[PDB]
Amino acid sequence: DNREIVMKYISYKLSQRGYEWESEVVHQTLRQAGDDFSLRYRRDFAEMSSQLHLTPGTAYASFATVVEELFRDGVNWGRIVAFFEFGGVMCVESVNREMSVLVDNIAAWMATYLNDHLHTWIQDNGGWDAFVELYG
Amino acid sequence: PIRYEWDEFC
Ligand SMILES: *CC(=O)NCCNC(=O)c1ccc(C2=N[C@H](*)CS2)cc1
Repeated sequence: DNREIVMKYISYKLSQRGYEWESEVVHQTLRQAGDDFSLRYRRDFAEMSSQLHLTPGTAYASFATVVEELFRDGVNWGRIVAFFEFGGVMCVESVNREMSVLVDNIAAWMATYLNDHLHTWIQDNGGWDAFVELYG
Repeated sequence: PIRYEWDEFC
């Protein structure tokens, strides 16, 4: 369930900051890869979040702009982890700026993006099991 | 196309 992978990822990024908001191996491997990615690929994430200026009125377009750029010329697992971590970081930034109502909005946008643009690639490339073997 | 450092492992 794509909603549940989104909700568990976001819940985790927010709990790491002190904010409260087997399939278990997938969630666990995704948490570890995103934590790893946020340290190792600091430069790529800083470029992604550089032109954000997060407000409720611009958030949808900021998310759509970054995710369209990320996947424009293809899908791989690296970009999928980066998608979860960029969504996570937008949620953390939303709470930090007293825009916590964006968290549910971002979760919706991430679930729709997975269902409509990433589901086919995941299913054609060995599913979440291939992710766990490769990154786990 | 390699545009991000995470693309290199793929
Ligand atoms: C890390 C990863 O995704 N490994 C699985 C094998 N690689 C691919 O499935 C894959 C490689 C390269 C590409 C693209 N090249 C141009 C931009 S995306 C997609 C998938």
